[PDB]
Amino acid sequence: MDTKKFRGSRTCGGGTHKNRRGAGNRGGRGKAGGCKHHFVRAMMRGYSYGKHGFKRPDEVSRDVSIVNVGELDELASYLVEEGLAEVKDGAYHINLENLGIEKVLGSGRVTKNLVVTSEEFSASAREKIENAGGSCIDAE
Amino acid sequence: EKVNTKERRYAIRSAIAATTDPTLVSLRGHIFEAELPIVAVNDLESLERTKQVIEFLEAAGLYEDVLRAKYGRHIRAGRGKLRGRKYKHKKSVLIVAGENTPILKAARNLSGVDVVTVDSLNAELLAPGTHAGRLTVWTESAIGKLEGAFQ
Amino acid sequence: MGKKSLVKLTRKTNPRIVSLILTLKERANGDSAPIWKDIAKRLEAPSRNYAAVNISKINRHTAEDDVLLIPGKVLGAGLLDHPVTIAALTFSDSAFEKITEAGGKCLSLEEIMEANPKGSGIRIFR
RNA sequence: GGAGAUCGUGAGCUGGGUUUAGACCGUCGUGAGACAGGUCGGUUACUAUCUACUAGAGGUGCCCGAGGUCUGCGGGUAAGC
RNA sequence: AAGAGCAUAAGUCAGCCUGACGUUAUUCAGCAUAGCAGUGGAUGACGAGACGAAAGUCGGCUCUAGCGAACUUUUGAGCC
RNA sequence: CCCUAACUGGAGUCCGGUGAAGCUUACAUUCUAGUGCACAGUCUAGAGACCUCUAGGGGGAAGUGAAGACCCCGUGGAGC
RNA sequence: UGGGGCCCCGAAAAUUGACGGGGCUCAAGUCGACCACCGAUACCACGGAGUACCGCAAGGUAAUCUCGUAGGAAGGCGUUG
RNA sequence: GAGUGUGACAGUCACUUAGAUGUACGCCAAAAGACCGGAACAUGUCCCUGAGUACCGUGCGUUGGAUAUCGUGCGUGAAUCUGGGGGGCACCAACCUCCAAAACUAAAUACUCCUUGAGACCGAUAGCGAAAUAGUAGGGUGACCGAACGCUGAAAAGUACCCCGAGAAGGGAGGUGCAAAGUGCCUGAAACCUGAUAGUGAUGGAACGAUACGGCAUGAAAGGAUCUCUGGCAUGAAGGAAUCAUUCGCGAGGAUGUAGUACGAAUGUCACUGCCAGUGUCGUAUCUUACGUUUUGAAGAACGGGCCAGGGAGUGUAUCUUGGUGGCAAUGGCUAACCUUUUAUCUGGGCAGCCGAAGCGAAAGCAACAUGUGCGCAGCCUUUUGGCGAGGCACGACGUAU
RNA sequence: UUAUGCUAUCAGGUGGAUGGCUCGGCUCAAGAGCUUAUGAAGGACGUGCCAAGCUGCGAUAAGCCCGGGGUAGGUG
Ligand SMILES: [Mg+2]
Ligand SMILES: [Mg+2]
Ligand SMILES: [Mg+2]
Ligand SMILES: [Mg+2]
Ligand SMILES: [Mg+2]
Ligand SMILES: [Mg+2]
Ligand SMILES: [Mg+2]
Ligand SMILES: [Mg+2]
Ligand SMILES: [Mg+2]
Repeated sequence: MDTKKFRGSRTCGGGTHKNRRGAGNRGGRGKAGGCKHHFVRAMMRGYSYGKHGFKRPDEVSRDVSIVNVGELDELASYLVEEGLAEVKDGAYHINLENLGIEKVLGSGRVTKNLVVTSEEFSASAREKIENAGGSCIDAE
Repeated sequence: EKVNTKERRYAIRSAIAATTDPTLVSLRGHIFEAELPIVAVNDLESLERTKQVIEFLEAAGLYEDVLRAKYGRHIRAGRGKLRGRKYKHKKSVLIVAGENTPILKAARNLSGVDVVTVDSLNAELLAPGTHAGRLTVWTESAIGKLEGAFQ
Repeated sequence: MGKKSLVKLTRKTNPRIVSLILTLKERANGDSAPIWKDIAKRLEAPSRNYAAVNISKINRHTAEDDVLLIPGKVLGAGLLDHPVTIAALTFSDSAFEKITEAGGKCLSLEEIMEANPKGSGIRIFR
């Protein structure tokens, strides 16, 4: 802390000099006393007792990476500029297998004909893609 | 400490822009009559004796700051002398050649004068002690190797 | 300018920001316009809450040929489909390229003050 | 006669009792051990700085210089009961 | 227990019944002001009923006490 | 012991030499009463007090020795 | 006979001592009123300092700012490098 | 032009320094040769391919290892290519993957007795305990514990000669030295002690001081010279008389007028004067029972300090959170190890990874608003009352769990 | 002529702080990395003209011999 500010104040912003002694001026060490005298602090900070649920193995569980149809529609031209997609017959042919995204969600609007191929599309993503004239193809 | 590379490069570019400014360069104790920025033709790289460096600095109007560095170089006070820091030095002239040439050995012995290639142009050379306005001498080669130096 | 404004001004370390605040309160003095005093008070705020406007809000809440002053940086998350002039503190490169391809103009607070110190039609954003 | 003076008085004394460590008796407790129960035994440290008092001196103060003889502001007494 | 409530009754008797129902949201008060556990206790909602001509009443016994975290085990329905 | 006396040797007293230690925030010539954390040389109001030195024994400095060993407390120990 | 004011007896404590002391009697005590004066850093005034907020700045306002422990915040002095 | 020494600040006086050289024994070492040989093909009722081992039961330790770590105590214990093991409880099947129980193996890595370099390090009570006659003096039977002591001067030029003294002590006189700095000798503080000067002092009351006024001594420098002392005149805020007259009041006194007069802090100006500010001590008047701490409460007969000097207490790593200032900013931000070092800097790289970008749910799994609406501050416009209105507030709609 | 004393200053003594210097220490980095029965490290004792400690050396005892460097003084 500011050492030079408290040169002269004796207690150094600590009240009694009987304060600031050891673990007894904090109520134990670590996040201790969470069932007896730090119950409310345990509730406030998330230390509250209990176990809930289970975990599947990480080798089988997988967290897919997603992107919304609004993001694809409103920067598909940036995809064609970057080289990750091209334009055939006025329909922006965009593949999800190389952009790293594996699921498509229909958050937002679709305007241009996007021929989107990906691992799995949401139902509303399929709806918004097919309303605009594009198509969805599941890619192995 | 740590500075991100983008903001460190922005700091170095800010320092490089300060070398052109006459008010800050003359506001750092640098004594000279040249008109900033002092860019030189690339013959400066290949002169191999400090007398030629002296003649160039005299011709450019920069030898006064070299003399100030040499004759103001003064003993510091305290425990610095015992630990190896006897004199307290001055910064006068900074030469930036395009590549490793014998001007690096030439003006290496100029009093308070640092010479470095454009690659080794840290911000300390461009502004020692947090103050920008070093009296820097560039060449055409440093100018041509500087279009994307820090962007 | 009181002692609190002096504290907030001296706390800033950007010479451009302090010069902008001084010139803005001078302009609000001379032109009797609270637009420049308002931008000065916004710039004198904490720099952790400075404006950072994306292209989306400017596209959504504007019209053709609108004057925008954004005390902060203009970011580039979104699309612009009409010419808007944006006088802002700083520009992202993507936002600058977006406005340039959209036909808009991207100048600074000093340039917009010189263009028209009255500030008429200057809808401030955040 | 009674009572007060740190139940006056241990840098005055004594150490008999209570209030250490040992042991015995009785009573409690499974026990270690305990008893506002008893019994036997059981270390009293200090060169007085200041103050107070008791006596003995040296100075100055008062003052022609010195000596002698007195007075009595006061203090004390139980000088007897 | 104590205090409060109640008379064409919140009492007594008789007819028919099982609302002593599954699920779920708020706000109170334990904990005024003003954080604080599982719990209650008042309003509601979804689905089912009971009694009643209907309005209504019924989320036990007129209201306020009769009870207990995490972990663990057992059990109920269907799922991961 | 009533009830103390005299005497002897060593200390002490005085002198020459040698020569430490322990208490100590400061001042300090005190006495009474009150007040003040309810036990004051220093406060308040009075009364006394010229200063210095020597000897005396210990009234006071809640005299000095010493983070109470009795009692309590410590989510402190040890032995049994 | 009743209701009142002041005073008296009831009324004895331990180092000599406390209306603060001297002392005071149509008061220097008590009661009902009154006059004039004394007496603070309060109040008023003058000059000055600091602070709070506002003003671009000069500067403006403050009867409605100035005490301060635990503590928070801000600005400075000093040593060595 | 890194420094160090040199009778004081040294690029040019010396050692040096950048740079060139020499170098025996050893260390590495490529060309040029000799030495053994290696790799496939087809072949099949053929042969070999690690045992108290793999594995299993039970106990214990250990581990994050959970019915799913490794170890090993006891017991058991195989198969041989048509074979055996693994794929986080076991068994069956598919699929994938490997060959144990025998053995060797540089480099990248770790440490510092030692060598060299460097330092926002310490500067002698610090830094090693030791600026080393230091693990020494000293302490302990022993395991072991453990200091203090640095500085003459440029050059000894380290005091000749004489006197006192018993004196190779010491003192005076005298000299060397710019200077005694005169042998643990550079500067040389305070405590403590001795002497002198000033004030006071044997009639005197104590937190030792603060404020005002005087006596005595000082007041050279650094402080004043319209400054110090003493008066007149002008303007004078707040306040405001004395005396006299009238009238009231039992009286002390009040009211009215004189009079808001004369005066009055201070601000200017003119004479007048040479001291004043200050310092030391003493006296007089008023006020204060010290400091820190524990305390509801301290001068406490509560605790700490005899005095003086020096030393002596919010520091680092990792991690989480938030402020001030900045960089970059959904086409996001940062890079970590590491490479580049021309010796720790630095420049250019380093997309692994972390956070943000989509949440809800234990899990499978599913997956949203690029504003549909109302109000409205700053701000802009405006018949100055309204309009538009970023951010803000309140709904509506939607994702998912129950 | 007031002693014992009190306070302030000054001179001197005792003392060794402050200041200045420093061949030591600490920390970090870079190299190099074993030795010993062919008798080590460590220790005891001896060892100098006058030499007590430390250091070096071992009855050849602060030393002996040989090749290289250096060259005018040496005798820790
Ligand atoms: Mg507390
Ligand atoms: Mg006694
Ligand atoms: Mg105690
Ligand atoms: Mg407790
Ligand atoms: Mg405070
Ligand atoms: Mg050199
Ligand atoms: Mg040391
Ligand atoms: Mg307190
Ligand atoms: Mg100190």
